[PDB]
Amino acid sequence: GMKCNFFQRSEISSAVGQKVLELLDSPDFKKHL
Amino acid sequence: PTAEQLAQWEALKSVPIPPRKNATLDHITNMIMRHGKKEKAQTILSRALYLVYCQTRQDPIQALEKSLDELAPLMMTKTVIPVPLNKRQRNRIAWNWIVQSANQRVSSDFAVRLGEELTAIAKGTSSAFEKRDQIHKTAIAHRAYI
Amino acid sequence: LYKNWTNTTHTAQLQQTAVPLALPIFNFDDISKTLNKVVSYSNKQYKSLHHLGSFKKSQFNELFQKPVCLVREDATNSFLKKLVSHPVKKFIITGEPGVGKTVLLSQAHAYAVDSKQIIINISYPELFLNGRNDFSYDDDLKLFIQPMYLKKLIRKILKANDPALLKSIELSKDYKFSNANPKNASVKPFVTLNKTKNTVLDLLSVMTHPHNRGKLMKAIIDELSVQSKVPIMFTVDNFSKVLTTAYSAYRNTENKQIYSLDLQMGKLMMDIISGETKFANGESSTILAISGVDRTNKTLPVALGKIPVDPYVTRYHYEPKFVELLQKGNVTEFEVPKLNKQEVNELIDYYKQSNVLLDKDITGKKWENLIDEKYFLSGNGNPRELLKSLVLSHR
Amino acid sequence: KSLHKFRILARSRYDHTTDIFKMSSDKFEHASQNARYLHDILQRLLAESKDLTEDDFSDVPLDTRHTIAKSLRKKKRDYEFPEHWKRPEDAPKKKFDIVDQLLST
Amino acid sequence: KIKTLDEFGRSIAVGKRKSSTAKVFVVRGTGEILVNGRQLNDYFLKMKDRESIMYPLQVIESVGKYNIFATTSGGGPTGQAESIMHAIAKALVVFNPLLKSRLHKAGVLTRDYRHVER
Amino acid sequence: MNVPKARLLKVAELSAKIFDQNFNPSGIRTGSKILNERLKGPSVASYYGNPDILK
Amino acid sequence: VVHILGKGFKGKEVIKIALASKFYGIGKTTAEKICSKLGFYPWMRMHQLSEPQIMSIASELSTMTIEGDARAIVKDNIALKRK
RNA sequence: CCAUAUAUAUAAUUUUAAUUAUAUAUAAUUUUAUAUUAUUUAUUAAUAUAAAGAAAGGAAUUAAGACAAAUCAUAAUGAUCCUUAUAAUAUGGGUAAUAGACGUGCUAUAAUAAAAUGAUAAUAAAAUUAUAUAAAAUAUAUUUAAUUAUAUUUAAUUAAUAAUAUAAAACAUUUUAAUUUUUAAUAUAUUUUUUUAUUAUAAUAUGAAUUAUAAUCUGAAAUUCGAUUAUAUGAAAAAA
Ligand SMILES: Nc1ncnc2c1ncn2[C@@H]1O[C@H](COP(=O)(O)OP(=O)(O)OP(=O)(O)O)[C@@H](O)[C@H]1O
Ligand SMILES: [Mg+2]
Ligand SMILES: [Mg+2]
Repeated sequence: GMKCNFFQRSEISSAVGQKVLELLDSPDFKKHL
Repeated sequence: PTAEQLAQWEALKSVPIPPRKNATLDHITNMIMRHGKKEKAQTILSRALYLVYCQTRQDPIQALEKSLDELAPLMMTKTVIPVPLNKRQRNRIAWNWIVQSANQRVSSDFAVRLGEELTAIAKGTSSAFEKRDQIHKTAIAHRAYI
Repeated sequence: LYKNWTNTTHTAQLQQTAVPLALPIFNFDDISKTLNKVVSYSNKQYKSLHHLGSFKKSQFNELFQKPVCLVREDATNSFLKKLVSHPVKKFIITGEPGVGKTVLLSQAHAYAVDSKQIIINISYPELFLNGRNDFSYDDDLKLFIQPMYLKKLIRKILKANDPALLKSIELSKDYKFSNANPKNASVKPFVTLNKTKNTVLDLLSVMTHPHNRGKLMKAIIDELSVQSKVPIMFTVDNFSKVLTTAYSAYRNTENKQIYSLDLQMGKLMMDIISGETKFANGESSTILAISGVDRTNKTLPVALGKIPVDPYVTRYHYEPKFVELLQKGNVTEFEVPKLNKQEVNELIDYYKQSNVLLDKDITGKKWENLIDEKYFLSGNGNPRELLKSLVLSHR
Repeated sequence: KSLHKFRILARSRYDHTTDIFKMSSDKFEHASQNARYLHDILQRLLAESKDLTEDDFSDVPLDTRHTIAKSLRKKKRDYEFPEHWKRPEDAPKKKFDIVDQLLST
Repeated sequence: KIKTLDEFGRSIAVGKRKSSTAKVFVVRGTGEILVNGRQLNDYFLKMKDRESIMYPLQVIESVGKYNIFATTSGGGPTGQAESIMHAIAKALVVFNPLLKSRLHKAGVLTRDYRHVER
Repeated sequence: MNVPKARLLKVAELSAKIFDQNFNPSGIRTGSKILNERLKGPSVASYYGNPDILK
Repeated sequence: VVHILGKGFKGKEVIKIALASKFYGIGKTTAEKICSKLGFYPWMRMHQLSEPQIMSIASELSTMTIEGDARAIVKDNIALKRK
């Protein structure tokens, strides 16, 4: 097997969260708020 | 070879190699030691010998060696025939007697008890001489079975 | 012998059987004749130093008839020349553990004794920081006084110093203390000391009630600060214990640990050190010495400029106030160097003459080999390790 | 002033001993996203460091505690042979050998 | 390959004991010693460790003729002291090969094989 | 240590804003460690092998 | 022998240790708090206490929830669980 | 074949541990010389003394008989039995119950021994980190700080790089019941961190089971039945 690190010198210049919103905007949770 | 180093080698031709350790003191400290705490055993022994020196003002190591040689029995009856003892076995017997005598004293520190016991032995005051005499007397009584 | 080994060798009078030797006597006036020689202290020096507590346990003093000292060019002579020459005489003796900081301090004490100076020695300041003697809040002095320790210290100041010298100082104020002398405690309730009639000796002999004893201490120090006819040497051994114990073991009525500077003794010590208390003589000096038994932290090296100030170091390991006080008074360090091989030769020679060396070393070993071996084993010149390699290495 | 503000705001990502600011990102599924994210963070850091109109943080010293804790975990062999112990007089000296010189001809 | 002193007159040797290793620079001198840049009594608190370190120099009666710059790592105090002892002996052979036999007789040129074995 | 806590709070807030970190000076439990926890469902589910094997 | 609330103490006993040893509700920190309140220094021993100080300790301990009262509270917790 | 010692190669000596790493090769199953003992008479063996050596350990590797083994969980085959149930699923419960008896381990029963403290940080090895690891900091317990335990926030590293993790005993100081062998008041001293005089002055400051209260941790869930912390409690355990 092989691992390669590349060093490139350069000039200077969420699944849970998207479900928590869906649950909170559900009737089961929206009714308590 | 260079001449300076040839001279060094000639000078060391006659000199005996110094001893790594004192075998008798090594034996005694290893008999004090438990749990591989050698430094503690060496501290106890050296502190006791320091007290011996300070109270007798003589080489305490020599006093300890004279004490062990005199106190230890030369032979001992075993199951009943007398058998001779080597130096290490003699030192073990004598040291056990010395420690038993020292643990009858008052100081909390074992070094103080041992040191003043060794001072008393160095001045010819010890009950273990009676133990040595009894062992020798039994050996004489059973000399016929050697 | 019922104590442990250290207390036995400190208190069992084991030197009763030490062979006398006629050493030359310590005399900084005649330093040239005693330089690089083992000397004894004078009789006067011995009395004063014993009362001061210049000698300490675990110094192997019991090996010899009396405590002795090698007069060292690089430690004794150098330090004392600085002590006589420097304009601001405020020193911290430093160096590795067992190097000879306390012995150098005692040589300074002996110099003071023979120089007609008054010595106030706070040896081992753990007595007033460990919470093992009483304390009480004084309302006039906004500080926690410690009457038991003050009684002991005032007796030490009286006993150590030359009575005629200490009587030379006339009091500069009037003082009134509670009378606690048993004979006239009832007939006379207050002892009174007048200006130009009673002396500092009279004040220093006052018997007062414990709650008032703190004021007596102030009365003493103030007096010695105002007089200009006698130099005052103020010495503190194991000063490191003060720098690394900013909060004592005492706790106030609210159960909070008391700051060391809220104690009268802490305030007194750091006032003398910081220069807040000024001694008018001009030959007066302060000599501090660290000890290897105390923990090290950033306070000391920062106060000496050895390392920069790192302001994020926790208070346990860096006390800025002590740095501020030690820098306000221009306290300079004197590092005790380790012994060189010639000094080792002189010390081991004296030890031989005292019949202290083991037979394995003197009887059958070449002298130069012995000196080289013990210079090596002492870590190239540590005096304590030298002694322990001579008298306490039975192996 | 801006360099100091940069280091103060970098906090543990800055190592004063090496002068290296380093940050890593693997929160996005692809390396190109993580690289662009790191570039954008750097831009915000530089913009804030150069904006000294409100606070330059000159009163805040540089905290090196993370670096001290890091250094305690690596053995430090910070010692060199004493300069005054050296004995160049004792070094071996090349001895003349005729054959080699006559062979370099 | 015959060992010799380097450009600074130093004999460099390596010794091992248990999991400890030591690299010593021995130069002619006056019996000075540093271990990991620290004074001998600072680094080695046990006297017997210092005696172990000194023993090879004492064998050839050359304590006081050599400066030792020892550097250790691994294992504990005893292992490090005895790896320094071994390294010093090996380094000392270079200064005078005729003494090797005597050092070999002292036991300081023999690498101690013993190690922790479950 | 002598640095006022307001200065360090300002530093912490500004740094957290720069690096997209939750700044929670009150120390309230936010459940943020729940959000940041990785999904281990795939590795756990592939334990017995790929079911779509040729039979 | 000094007596506090009908408890005897050898003279050499350290107050902060002795109080925590002999009184039911008192522990190490509580005993140290009492000693701090009464101005006793950390390692003061029983034989050094004056009778006024003994009475002050007695009053301070009586204002505490200790001995029979605390034991009754504990037994009441156990009994209420048993119910 | 490991290990050990050495040589070569490799590393742009910042993935640093070059005192290292791991490939290849070498080495020993050591050898020589005398002296004394014996000898199947030396060209033998042992002991001792010399000489050269770094040289001193370990593992694996074949068959044949005998007996045991169905958590034989070291299988396979066969036989036999159940097939609405001896198969299968869910919820809760149990495997943790307590009179005894015994095996093993841990913590103890104190002074050759326990405790506390020790920041330019005494001194390791071998492992682990993509189904993680958790640095520093901050906050609370909590008391100037430190220590310890949680919380907040997740820096770096998926690793000779960063983290788990400043190894701990050691060593030094201080303390320690039994112990009037102590503390304290006065004097006292050329022992001053101390001496002396006169006065007063069987379970602990060992042990940490059990129990109470309040918190915390993991988990959807800690009741039967988990772990941790704080304040209390403070049992048995001494002799042979
Ligand atoms: N100049 C000297 N002459 C003779 N003996 C000395 C000298 N200096 C030190 N010693 C002895 O060496 C040992 C060192 O003790 P000392 O009290 O002087 O050390 P220290 O540096 O003050 O120690 P610590 O770090 O413990 O405070 C003691 O035996 C002391 O007697
Ligand atoms: Mg000192
Ligand atoms: Mg306990």
